[PDB]
Amino acid sequence: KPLVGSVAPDFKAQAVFDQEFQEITLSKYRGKYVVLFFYPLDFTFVCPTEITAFSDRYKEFKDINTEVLGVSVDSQFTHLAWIQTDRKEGGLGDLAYPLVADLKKEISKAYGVLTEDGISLRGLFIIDKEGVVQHATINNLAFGRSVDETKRVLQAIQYVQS
Amino acid sequence: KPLVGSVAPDFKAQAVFDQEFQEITLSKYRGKYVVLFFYPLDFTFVCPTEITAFSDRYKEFKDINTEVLGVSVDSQFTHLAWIQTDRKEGGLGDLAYPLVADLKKEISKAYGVLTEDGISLRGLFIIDKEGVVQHATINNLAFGRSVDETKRVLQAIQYVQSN
Amino acid sequence: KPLVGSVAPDFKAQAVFDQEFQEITLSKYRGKYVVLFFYPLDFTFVCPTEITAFSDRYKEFKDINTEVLGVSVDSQFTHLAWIQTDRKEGGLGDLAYPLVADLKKEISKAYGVLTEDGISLRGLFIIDKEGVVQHATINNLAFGRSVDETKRVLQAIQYVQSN
Amino acid sequence: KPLVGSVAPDFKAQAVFDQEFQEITLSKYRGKYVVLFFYPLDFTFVCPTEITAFSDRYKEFKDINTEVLGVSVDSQFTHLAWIQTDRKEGGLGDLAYPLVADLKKEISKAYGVLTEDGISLRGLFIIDKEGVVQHATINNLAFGRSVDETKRVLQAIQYVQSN
Amino acid sequence: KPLVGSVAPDFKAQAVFDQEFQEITLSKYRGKYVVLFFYPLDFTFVCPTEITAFSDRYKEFKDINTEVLGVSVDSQFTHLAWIQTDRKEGGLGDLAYPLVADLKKEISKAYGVLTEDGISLRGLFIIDKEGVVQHATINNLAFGRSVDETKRVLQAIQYVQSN
Amino acid sequence: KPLVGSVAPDFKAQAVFDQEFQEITLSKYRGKYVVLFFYPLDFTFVCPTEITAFSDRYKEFKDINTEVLGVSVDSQFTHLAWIQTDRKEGGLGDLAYPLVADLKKEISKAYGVLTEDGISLRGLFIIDKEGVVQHATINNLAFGRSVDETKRVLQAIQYVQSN
Amino acid sequence: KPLVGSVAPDFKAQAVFDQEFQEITLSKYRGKYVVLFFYPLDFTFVCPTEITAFSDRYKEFKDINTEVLGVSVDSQFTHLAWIQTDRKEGGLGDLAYPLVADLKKEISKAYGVLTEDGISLRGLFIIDKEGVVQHATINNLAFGRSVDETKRVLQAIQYVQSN
Amino acid sequence: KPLVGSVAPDFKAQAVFDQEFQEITLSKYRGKYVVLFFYPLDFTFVCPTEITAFSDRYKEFKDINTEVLGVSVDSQFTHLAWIQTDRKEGGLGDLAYPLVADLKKEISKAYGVLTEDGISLRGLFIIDKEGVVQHATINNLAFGRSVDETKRVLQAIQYVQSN
Amino acid sequence: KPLVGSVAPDFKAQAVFDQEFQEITLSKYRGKYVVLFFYPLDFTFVCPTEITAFSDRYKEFKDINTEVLGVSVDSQFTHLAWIQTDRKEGGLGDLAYPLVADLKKEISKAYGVLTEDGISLRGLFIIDKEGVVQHATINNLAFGRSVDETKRVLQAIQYVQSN
Amino acid sequence: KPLVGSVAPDFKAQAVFDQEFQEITLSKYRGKYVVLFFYPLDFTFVCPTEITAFSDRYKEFKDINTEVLGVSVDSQFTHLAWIQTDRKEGGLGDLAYPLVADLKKEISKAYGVLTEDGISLRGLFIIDKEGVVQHATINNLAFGRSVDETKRVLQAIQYVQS
Repeated sequence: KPLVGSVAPDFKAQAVFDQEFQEITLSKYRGKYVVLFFYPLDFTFVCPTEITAFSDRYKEFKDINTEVLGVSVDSQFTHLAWIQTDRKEGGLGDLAYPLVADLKKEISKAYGVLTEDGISLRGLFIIDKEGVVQHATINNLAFGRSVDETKRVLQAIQYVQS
Repeated sequence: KPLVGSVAPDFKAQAVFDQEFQEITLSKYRGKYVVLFFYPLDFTFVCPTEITAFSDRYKEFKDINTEVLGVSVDSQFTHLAWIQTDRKEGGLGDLAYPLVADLKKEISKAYGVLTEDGISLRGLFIIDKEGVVQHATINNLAFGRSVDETKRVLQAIQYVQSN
Repeated sequence: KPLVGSVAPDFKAQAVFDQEFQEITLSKYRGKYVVLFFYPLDFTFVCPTEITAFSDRYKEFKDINTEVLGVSVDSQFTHLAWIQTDRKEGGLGDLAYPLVADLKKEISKAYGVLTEDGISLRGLFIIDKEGVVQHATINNLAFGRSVDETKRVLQAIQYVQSN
Repeated sequence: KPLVGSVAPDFKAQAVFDQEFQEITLSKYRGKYVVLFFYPLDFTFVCPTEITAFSDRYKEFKDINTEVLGVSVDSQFTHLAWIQTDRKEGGLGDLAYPLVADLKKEISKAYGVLTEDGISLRGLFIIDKEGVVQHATINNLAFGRSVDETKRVLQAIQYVQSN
Repeated sequence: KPLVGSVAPDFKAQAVFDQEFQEITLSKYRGKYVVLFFYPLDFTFVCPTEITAFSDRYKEFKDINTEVLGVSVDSQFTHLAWIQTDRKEGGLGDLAYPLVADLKKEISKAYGVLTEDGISLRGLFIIDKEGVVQHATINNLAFGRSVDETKRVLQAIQYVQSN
Repeated sequence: KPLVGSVAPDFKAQAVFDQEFQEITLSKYRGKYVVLFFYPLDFTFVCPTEITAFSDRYKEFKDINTEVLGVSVDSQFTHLAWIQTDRKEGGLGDLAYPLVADLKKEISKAYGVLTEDGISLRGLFIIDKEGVVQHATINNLAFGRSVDETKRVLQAIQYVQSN
Repeated sequence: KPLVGSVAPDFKAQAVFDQEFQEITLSKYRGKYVVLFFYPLDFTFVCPTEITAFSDRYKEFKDINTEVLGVSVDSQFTHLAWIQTDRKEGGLGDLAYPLVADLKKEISKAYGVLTEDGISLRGLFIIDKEGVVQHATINNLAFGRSVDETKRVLQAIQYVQSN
Repeated sequence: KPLVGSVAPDFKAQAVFDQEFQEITLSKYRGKYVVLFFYPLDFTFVCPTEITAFSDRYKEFKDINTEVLGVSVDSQFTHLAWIQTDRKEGGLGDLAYPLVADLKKEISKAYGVLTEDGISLRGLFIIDKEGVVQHATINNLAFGRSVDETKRVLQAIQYVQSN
Repeated sequence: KPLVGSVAPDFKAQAVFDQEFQEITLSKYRGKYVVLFFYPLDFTFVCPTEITAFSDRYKEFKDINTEVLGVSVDSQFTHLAWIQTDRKEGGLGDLAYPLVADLKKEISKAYGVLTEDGISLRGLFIIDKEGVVQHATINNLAFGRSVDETKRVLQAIQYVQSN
Repeated sequence: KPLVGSVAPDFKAQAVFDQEFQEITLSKYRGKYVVLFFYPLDFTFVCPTEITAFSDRYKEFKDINTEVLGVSVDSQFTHLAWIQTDRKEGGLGDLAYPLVADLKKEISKAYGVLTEDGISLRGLFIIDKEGVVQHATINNLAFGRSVDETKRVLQAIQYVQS
């Protein structure tokens, strides 16, 4: 019954990568660890430090066979405009990993983070090479996601599986 | 059964007038005519002629007791960011009328224009002073909708409701 | 769920063409664009401009690979008596395209335009060569249908479906 | 269970009488006998003697406290055009009794005469002063209705109910 | 849905013919017309002319390839005692055609003539050579049925079905 | 669950008594014993001694405060014709007690004696002063019922219910 | 529906015969008539003449190809103790036919004689050589069963089935 | 769900005490401990030690505020015949406590010990003063019930329910 | 229905023999007798006499072809920690037999000894060589169960299954 | 639908505190923050550092109006024996906060951490003064719970609510 310990619900969605549109399938990433995270909405007045921190430190995750995937319920087109908007004027700047458009709210619903208001909560899941969910962190409010702690829990999971 | 002829499904939703957020309610427009239109998505590579041409001629609609309302399934923050982008680099510029945020997709649903993809088709309904839908234009593809033609239909409707 | 952007409901019905009874199947028009319109009742005191305008201008539509079909819930025999009544004495005159009998109301119901009175609303549907609805105009009340506006929307649908 | 022996299903409908539209309620004929008959369609090539024979002899029913109501699934507007067409050219000529429009097909259905084709069978029904159905004659095919035999049954119901 | 126009419900029941008990199957009359009639009860005080008139004129039906069957909800034994009572003392006298016993009331029910009192109305059905019901007359009271009118209707149906 | 031991299902039905039609209600015999019996049909070739033996000895039952009722599924009219046929010619002759018509077959059904052929078995029920069933005999064929044994059983029940 | 006229419900049960336990199957008596009777309880203060009269006269049934089976809801062990008690002290004495234990109450229930108290009513049933129930007598109360009248019915069923 | 530790199902039943019939209600024993035991059948060839041992030693149980009730599915009349049979001739003799008739099997079913054979298993239940089951011993087969062991478990239940 | 007499519900669960973990399966004991007992909880202030006295005399059970199995709803790690605690400070010391861990509570459920509190009552079942439950002792409260008495019942059972 | 953001399912259960048995009701703690955590089972061979770390540092949570509650599905009696077993021999040693007995598995089921094997997963929830769940961390495997990070997320929630 619990999402942690079970096989990660698969998905096919539009994403922006290297400022172009492509189709992403979660199970195409098997053989690799995935850090899948949800944030409510693009173009808010909340500083997007939860997305940009992972972009600036993306190299540390590639170098340990981890991909990173960000998800909100905004369209591929909203993601792309937010990525081409500078950090200084409320944007994201270039982004090193895919930003997923959950336009039908099926990914947020499947992972248990969709609220009645039509947006996901703040939430992170670490998925193993065989596609099993080994960790979930879910936040009702905007405070720090520590990138140091995300990486610690992820190295703790790699250690225990080898 | 049919939407045209029936009383307009009501909705309470967030919107953007004058670069501020406000809750708007359809029924709080009874005694004005409403041009309610839907479009797929903010920030597309489709030129937003449909939205901007209504803005640029809004004067004419104010002047025959009519409100204009656009809707998509995008958030209210997305609407503000598209309004605050200049037309020259893919935006709307200042919008003379509320742009409604169907974020839950419930307005599109109740008007029969939500698709399997999670976005609305291009559709325009005309709602009269009493709230009853008198007209619907629904388009699958992008092609310059005639504001001249929309306005003709609004006047023919206005003409027949005073005779 | 939306009619527009889905495959047009097929139908097999009696119609009047060149003053004779004929079986019409919508899907036999695949390869051609179809302007399919609905009006309420034959032999009313409303001028039938929305039907004679398409007759006089039929050539403009045939020259861009387009059939026209009008539909009411009246019988085929009612249609033929209305076609053989002159425009002078309240009728249609000679008509250049088929007029369809929706006598069971199955067509009006499946296109979303059957009222609880047992008649269709005033409605227009453009259907492409592969049998998909691209456009829908539905009116509660009688005014002009602009044949200019129909031709515009049709030709914009034709231009978009090459490029 | 059987229609004959039970209280005639009431209807409110449009009718043509003295070339004008009016609302008929079957229950406002209590106090009078009603001959209620159904025929399939207006403007066919079947000679309408089932309607015209009753009209031509209508004084004979009026003078024995009897109304005649004819019914088909055509509109008020088709009924008027048929009444205003001369017998010589396939019309009815002036009609002496109301012609009822069963546009929704609810009267045909309640009287068990609606076919899968959306038209009624030929049927006649005699309804008494208290609105009970005393007689039904139902025909799959077209041949002469004897007005003399209809009147024989009518007067036999009158004679039995006098005693 | 209407009985008239559809295949006659078949039955296998006891009958009295030529003062003897036999089993009658309706479908074994395929190739002949059938006048099937229903009356309420044997041994009432209503003079039975609706039965005996057909007996006395049976040869006229037999000469146009038509069988006559009478049905009530009484037993074959009640039928035989009634047939063997003289007309002076209340009975039928010899009967030239089968009198069918609908003891389980199934035939009355299937033809739509069974009342809540457990008896049939007075009812008459003309069934063609293929077993389709072409005509029904149904009376709530003893008004008198005309053998001449039955015979005229039957010959009209035979005339129509050869042309 | 067993009928014997429980309150007799009440009935209101037509009967023939003293050559006249009257309505019989079982519960109106409260205060008296009832021999209720059922036989299949009137006017059969089985000699009716099961009915006439009780007629000829009725005074014996009346003198011990007991009514006799006979029931079949035949009409009151069939009952009266049978009562008015002499015993030599197949009938009952005068009958001293009511012969009840179970025309809707409800009484046969409630007492558990209705067969699939739409007739009752031969059955006899003794019902006491409070309306409770104390005895049943039920025969599949005409074996002969003994009035002496019926009478012995009745007096045994009367003897037991006073001590 | 009725038990009488239908194939006797089969049972497999323990019985006492010649003071020993054995399994009885009702269907192994095909070829023979069976008188099957039910009584409430063993060891009551009601004189058991309903059981002992049949035993004392058992040769008379055996010599007309008839078995006698008595049934109650008591156990095989209670039946044996009752058979081994002298008549003088409330027993049966030696019994000439099997006494069947309806310990689960399934036989009482299948024969419609089980009361809400968990015992059977007094009932007798005659079953023929093919295992059809031809006769049933059911009693709410205790009085003399005439063995002569049981034998009269038995032999009447034998005589009717010989012909 | 468990019987043990829940309130004992109440029951109202016929029993035999001091050779007379008495109505026993389990809940009238509130204020006293109850040893309630079940055995299969009276008058078997098994020695009834599990019942005579409790009789001889009844005083030991009454002196610690404890009633005893034995239960079988046999009738009260069966019980009395078994009590009035000497131990020498296969019986109980004089019995110091009530023996209960579970004739409808309702008691055996509600204590969980009714087999599909229609008899109870060998079972024992100790019930405290407030009507709660504290103990259950259930055996498939016949051996000793140790009255020493019952008395032990009872007195340990009594000692625990002070302290 | 009842557990005693029926085949023992099987279970696959973790256990503790010789201070190691092993999966045990009831049915892999067929051809030995099993004493299966349940107790509420590990590490209570109740002296574990029931568990230790069976250990201390296990020799006697090994010697008459019998296994012992204790069960509670506690984890297998809890069982090891209670076994590895000396009797003097609240523990079991070395246990001569498997101690089963009903962690999912499914064994207790299937044996009818799970309470609303989530723990088993004190219960003992004896299962024979073929797997059929022949005995059940169920206790609500804590009182020294007699190992002498349990063993007597196991031998009586053993005695009867060789005769 | 999501447990984070919603009102915390209330419970009444047996617990051990100061080595005695008492009844705990979660809603008796309203007016205070609660850190409610689940661990699989008592008396395992896994070092219980996830329980003892919070016991040793309990004072830091009392001093910021937080109570701590540990839950497994073992009985009140199993908890007490584990608490009176020394750390050196696989026990817990004295314990500064209640250890809850979820004997019927109703608390584990309500919080979404009960597996099919009859035990909770490793999981932590921070509940606000008004009884709303503002955080969830759920782990499929035994690695570090950081007490430093638990306290950071908890101080982040206090900050944002005042």
